[PDB]
Amino acid sequence: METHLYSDLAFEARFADDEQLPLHLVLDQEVLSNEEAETLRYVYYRNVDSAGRSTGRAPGGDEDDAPASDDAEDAVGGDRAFDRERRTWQRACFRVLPRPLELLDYLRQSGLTVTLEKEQRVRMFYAVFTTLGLRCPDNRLSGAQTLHLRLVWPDGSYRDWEFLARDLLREEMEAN
Amino acid sequence: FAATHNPWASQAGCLSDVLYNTRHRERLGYNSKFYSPCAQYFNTEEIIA
Amino acid sequence: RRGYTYPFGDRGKARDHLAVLDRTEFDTDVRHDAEIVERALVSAVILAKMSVRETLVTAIGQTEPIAFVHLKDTEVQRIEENLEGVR
Amino acid sequence: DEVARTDEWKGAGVSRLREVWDVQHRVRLRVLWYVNSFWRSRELSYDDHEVELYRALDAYRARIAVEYVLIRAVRDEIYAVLRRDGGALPQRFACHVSRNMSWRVVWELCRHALALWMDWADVRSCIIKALTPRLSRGAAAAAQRARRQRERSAPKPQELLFGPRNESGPPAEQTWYADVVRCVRAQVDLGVEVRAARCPRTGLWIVRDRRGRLRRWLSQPEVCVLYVTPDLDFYWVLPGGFAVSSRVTLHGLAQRALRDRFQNFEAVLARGMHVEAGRQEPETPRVSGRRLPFD
Amino acid sequence: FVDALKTLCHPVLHEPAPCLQTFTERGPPSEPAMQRLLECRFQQEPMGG
Amino acid sequence: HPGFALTAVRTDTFEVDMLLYSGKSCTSVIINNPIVTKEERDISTTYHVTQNINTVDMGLGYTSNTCVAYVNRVRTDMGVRVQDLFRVFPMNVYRHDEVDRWIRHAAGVERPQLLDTETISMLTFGSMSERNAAATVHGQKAACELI
Amino acid sequence: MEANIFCTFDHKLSIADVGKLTKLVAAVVPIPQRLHLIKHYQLGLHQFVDHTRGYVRLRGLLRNMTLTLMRRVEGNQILLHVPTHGLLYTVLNTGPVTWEKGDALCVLPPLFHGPLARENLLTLGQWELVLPWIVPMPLALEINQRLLIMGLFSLDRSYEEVKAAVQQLQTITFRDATFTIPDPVIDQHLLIDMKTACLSMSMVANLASELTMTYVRKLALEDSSMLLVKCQELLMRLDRERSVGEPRTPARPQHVSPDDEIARLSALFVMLRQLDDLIREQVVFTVCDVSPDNKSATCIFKG
Amino acid sequence: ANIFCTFDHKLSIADVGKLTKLVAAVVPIPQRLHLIKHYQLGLHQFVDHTRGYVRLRGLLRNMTLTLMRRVEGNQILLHVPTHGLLYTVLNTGPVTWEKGDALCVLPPLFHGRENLLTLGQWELVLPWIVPMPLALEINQRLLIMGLFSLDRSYEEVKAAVQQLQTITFRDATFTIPDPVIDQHLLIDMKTACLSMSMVANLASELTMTYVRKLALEDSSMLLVKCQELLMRLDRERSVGEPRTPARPQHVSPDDEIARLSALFVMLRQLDDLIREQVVFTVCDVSPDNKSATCIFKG
Repeated sequence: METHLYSDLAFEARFADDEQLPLHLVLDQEVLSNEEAETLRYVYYRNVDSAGRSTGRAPGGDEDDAPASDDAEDAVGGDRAFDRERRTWQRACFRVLPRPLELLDYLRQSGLTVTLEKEQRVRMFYAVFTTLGLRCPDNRLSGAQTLHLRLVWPDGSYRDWEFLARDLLREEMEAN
Repeated sequence: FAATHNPWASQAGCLSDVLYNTRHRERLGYNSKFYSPCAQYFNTEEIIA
Repeated sequence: RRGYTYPFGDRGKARDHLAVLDRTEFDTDVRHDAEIVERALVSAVILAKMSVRETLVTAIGQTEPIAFVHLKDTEVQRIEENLEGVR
Repeated sequence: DEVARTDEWKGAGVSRLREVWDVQHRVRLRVLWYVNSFWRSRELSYDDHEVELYRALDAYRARIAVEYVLIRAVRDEIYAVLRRDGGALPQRFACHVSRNMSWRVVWELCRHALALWMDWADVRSCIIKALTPRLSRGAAAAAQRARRQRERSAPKPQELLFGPRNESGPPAEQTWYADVVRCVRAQVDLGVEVRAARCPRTGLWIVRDRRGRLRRWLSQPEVCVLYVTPDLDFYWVLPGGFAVSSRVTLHGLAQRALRDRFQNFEAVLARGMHVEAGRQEPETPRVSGRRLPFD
Repeated sequence: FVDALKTLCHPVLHEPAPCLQTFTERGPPSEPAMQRLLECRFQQEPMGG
Repeated sequence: HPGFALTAVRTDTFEVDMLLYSGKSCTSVIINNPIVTKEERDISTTYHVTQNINTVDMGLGYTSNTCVAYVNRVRTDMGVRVQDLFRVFPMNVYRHDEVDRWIRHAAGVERPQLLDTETISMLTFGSMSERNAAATVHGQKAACELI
Repeated sequence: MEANIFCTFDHKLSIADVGKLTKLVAAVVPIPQRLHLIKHYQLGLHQFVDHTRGYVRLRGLLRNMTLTLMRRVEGNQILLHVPTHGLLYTVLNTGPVTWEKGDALCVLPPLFHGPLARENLLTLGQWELVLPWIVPMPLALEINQRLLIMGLFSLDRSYEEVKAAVQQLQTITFRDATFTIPDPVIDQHLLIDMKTACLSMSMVANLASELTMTYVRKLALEDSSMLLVKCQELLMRLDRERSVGEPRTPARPQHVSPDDEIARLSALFVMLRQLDDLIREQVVFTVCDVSPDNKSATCIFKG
Repeated sequence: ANIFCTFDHKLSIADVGKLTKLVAAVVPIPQRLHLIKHYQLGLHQFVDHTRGYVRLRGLLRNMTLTLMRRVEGNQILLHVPTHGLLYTVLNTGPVTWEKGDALCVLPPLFHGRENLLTLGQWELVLPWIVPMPLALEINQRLLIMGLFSLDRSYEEVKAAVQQLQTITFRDATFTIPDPVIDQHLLIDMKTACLSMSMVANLASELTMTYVRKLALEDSSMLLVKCQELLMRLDRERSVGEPRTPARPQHVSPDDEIARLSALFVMLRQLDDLIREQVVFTVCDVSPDNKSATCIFKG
């Protein structure tokens, strides 16, 4: 749970420049296997706006909008395009808990107090705690914003999923 | 204590170097039988050795 | 702030005048405002005169009078008329 | 004395626990909300106008289609070139054949195989695996170097006699990826790695297992195979080694879409990695539940 | 000079390819004073307007 | 012509053979017995022998003379290289940085490239900063100083 | 306590081998344990040497080992002498580093020297005698400092940008010789060192008073010199990377207090000593004599 | 270990009598050598008007220390003490020792010129041997006094330096010389102060980025505390400015390398200042107290 606290402080420190707010997640056997959880190297996230444009690219478009050319010597705008694409991903902190646990009981074993509307227990073989940043530049955030989650393992393989802001925030934002 | 008194002869890639250095002469096509007075001054590898 | 940024010819006296500007605070009672705004204004005028490197006064027992800087005489007298109307 | 942020973070605690699925409903994860997050203090505005959601869904649809449009491009290219040459196709892979075979039924089996491959092709097909290395950064420079080496003039006697070694050409054995479709019991194997070399006696292709054994599915009548080369040349091969040959064009897609869909990842320095590049890695820094933690 | 023609008009003198090759192989200078000498730019442009 | 003249001053070093004459019994020398001191390590022992000698001058005036009889070489180059003041006064800079850089580039002197312990020592305490030439053909550089 | 240690070679020795051993007399050989009798397998660093494992691990292992001096090869027996603090000994230097009178020496794993030849000492089958480098304090300090800097710089970066910077960092020039640090790897020891450094820097930033913070700015306004220009380059680049703010002049001191300054500086010196301990090795020899061929020296042993 | 020192000047019997009173003093030598001239005794070699306390401290670090033994007619006998043994030494400091003190060596701040042995512009100057707390206190007082030097126009800072100069140590009081002369500070003290200020300034900037770098690997509670502390420091520091401190992420490699190397090279300057050299331990002191028996810790 230290990862969530540190990430909250870090995002608070960076909010003036980044305009990204923190989002705390828990992962278990429903998203990754035990081996994948034991060998995880990095977690990366990307912000995508309502128009399908990634945050890290130029607002007015790029040379990348042009069609590809089938020329091996050109690759696909090779080095410059590779640099532009890599630039849009951002790295997040994470910690792995490799043994079966009950989440609420674990949180109460730490210093946290827990008070839910319904206190149903949730049991998981393992847990990965990570925090992702969601971008809100205008101090407004649109429900159509999309967020991507990437997990990377030592051999360089990766797995991607994407989420849209409505599912993440519908009742939570309406509550505030 | 000047830099050089002939830029076209004392530099690593100058005209007289490629012309008279035996290492450059080998990459050109030259007849090794002919004698050359300039060779002793321009064969930099031999002088270094 | 603007005075702290500016490259004065000498930083020494500018430093203490900026300190005086920083020290200013208003009291709860209204009878003390005149003197504190007087000293704040005189330090600000000294800083402004230094910025355009005019020969500010230095006579024994004398002090810099309060006046606008680099305004046209007509505009100065218009502002004086406005202040007189306030009075 | 003052109070630390960690103490109030602990005491304030959480009050939320919610399950969120991804857009395609593949994966579910839980979100925790802390009542002491700085998120609370901001003046945040939120709105979900319908047109923005509609546009977002259209963009998401566009993101998914990138692989399938490429597969369809390969298919319609196959049909186009087949029409172009009037259905006459030459042998390109080494295999012995007999004139007594009824080639009509193997034509029919080829048609069935085309239908089945189009039914089963996926993101893990040989096309995507073959083009993915092209997106790596070193790829463009390597292609420039390969072209400059390929077309240089013949050495003069001087350079043969003196100086450096002769510049080596490309290796004779290449690495290809293939999609294998079997009809008799419907089964398609996508993205299989194969080694291709050209026979000396006749200039045909011979494909081998990565272990070196000969791949034998040219001899099996019920299977057709699609090969893709790193030069983005593709062969659609029916049994007997007779093939349909064309190039995998991809100018129907923007650079951004292909790139951001499946550009390869590149690592950053972390625990256990050598600071020098290319060194032999030590053991992987696993964190495990079988053992006591090292501390 | 007329006697020198046996050398002065041989093709090797007028061919600068080895000089250019070694000039590129040595690479641009890294000394900070030389950097000001390195930064020129030339652009082709259409003559239309 | 910049409007002023200048005089150069240079020092050159010669290698000579000397000749001296000394009168008979011009000085009295008294020697004392040697003293031996031991210094023992584990692998070896070092011995130190010291002899004390006393000299007194018995001349009413100068009883010895010297002549510089012969010379055969010049150690220095007798050149015209001028003294680099930037080496002997390394801390001084022009107060405006752009003009300082322009002057240093024009004179052919290189700024210290990065902040380092050897550079700090050179600036504060001083060091043999000049470094040797790749090849020396005329001997030491007799630097000319200008007035 | 054991002063003399017997070592037995489990391998038959030729004439050349005993010649090499009698040439090696008075060299410094590290031992894992101060036993009375050991096998030759325990001699030197070969029992621990492992590429693809890194430099820092070997450095730690060597720092834990005990040092001995070699003498008396006597026909399949060699005698090792453990020095005592404060006495005077003769030491043989087997590395390429140039010793000088009066400096302090530290023990470190061998670096990679330029000629690439290295050449072996005794080689008994698969076993080989590899000795550590006895090195003067400035070079050891530089090695540790650069290793830590490389570790801090390298994290979270791609191989591409770190390639040139690391190639530059690995190369040492010391007294007209060039060495390279052979195998740096980001490891647990280096990470805990980095964590300690980060904590110390955070405490230094927290403790520093206003006048020790503003002293450099006051000098930059008051004085001009090459050293100050070099400092101001770094500070100006940092400030410009932060904001378009021009150099602000400092203000009149608000709270002058000698006792507060004294206490705060004492705390700062505590933190600075803690940060310095990360890179300063243990001194093991102080030299005061040297052979003109730079093959041996007379040294005082320090624990 | 015996060291012989010879005088090539012309001693008088008064000079010998003045010299014999220093029979157990501590005399530093530039280097260990069997037979030396009298010019190499003491600190007189290094003294010059452009350098001061810091340079002499640094030089005294690497020098070798010797004790004196009584005199021939013309030659001085010096003894290099071995570690762990015990010797008798002379109290040349301004304060009185007592049992159990740890003694440090310092350059002399002032004299008395009462008994200087002068031989034609050469004179024998010996360092101070003082207990460790006094050495620490005066060292850091000098360092603080150097930082105040740049703005001594105000009256309160003049009162501060006035209080800072005076020192009392168990029934002894004396005044430390002011390191600033003619409104200027000597080069060595200036470099010391510049280095420590640079260290503080560099740390304040770099610490946050390296906290993030390490927290990416592991997020222990210590890094959380460091993050909170740095956030508090930035908030308090920025109270006089608008908006945000706005630290960026995309730092160039060369800038990072230069900053780290500068931080460490500045750290290397201070290493002579942060540590005192403790070489003696007094077991027994005479009632006269001008001499004592000590164990050598060199």
